[PDB]
Amino acid sequence: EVQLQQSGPELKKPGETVKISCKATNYAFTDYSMHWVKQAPGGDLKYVGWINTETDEPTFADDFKGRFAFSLDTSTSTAFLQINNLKNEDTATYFCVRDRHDYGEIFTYWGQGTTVTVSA
Amino acid sequence: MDILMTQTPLYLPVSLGDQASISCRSSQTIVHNNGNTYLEWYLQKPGQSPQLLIYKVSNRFSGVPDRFSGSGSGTDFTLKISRVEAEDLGIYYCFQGSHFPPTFGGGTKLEIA
Ligand SMILES: [Cl-]
Repeated sequence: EVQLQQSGPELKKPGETVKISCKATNYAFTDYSMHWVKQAPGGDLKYVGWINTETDEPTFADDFKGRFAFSLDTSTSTAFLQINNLKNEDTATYFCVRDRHDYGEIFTYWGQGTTVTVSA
Repeated sequence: MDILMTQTPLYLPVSLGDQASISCRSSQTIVHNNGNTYLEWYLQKPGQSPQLLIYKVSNRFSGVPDRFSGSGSGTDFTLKISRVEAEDLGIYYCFQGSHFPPTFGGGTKLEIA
């Protein structure tokens, strides 16, 4: 019974920073990479990237390297996604996801998602 | 965002008991260097996060009803639902994890009406 619990929704002003957490339970945090997906209004899903939980090294997909940053707290089995200099384009629901055999080939377990809304 | 995954149709208004079919076309072939085709279908029910239904093109995931089946060639894959039930409402997405970066289709909305 793998469980990925994310932090609550965030209502942020442009230019501010937001840090989303994803608490993993019932499996060794450092045995699987943590992936992050961005679900934009409308439902489109875009892969953000992944963090190697054993080495704490991040890998990002198309342009995400800019203002997004992955981090970990292995002692608390928690992964974090931080977005700096928030822009309107960041408005979306972000998901942390774990794969089947740590090959990033099959996304099996998903957190409930964290909606980030950038206002005026 | 490189391999484009296009789904057809974008909106699937249906009625209970009826069959349902969702097409997904990739802009390139999606066979992993290891010979496997990591084409999965996900269903995101209202108020829930996406959940895996089919992996490796046609393998049903645990607990997935037999009403769900998948097929597909090189750049064209299909998800079929023999009989649509109320619990099938939601958005369906195809996904390829064969080539980096993994990509998702834009989503097909299955609505009963
Ligand atoms: Cl995997």
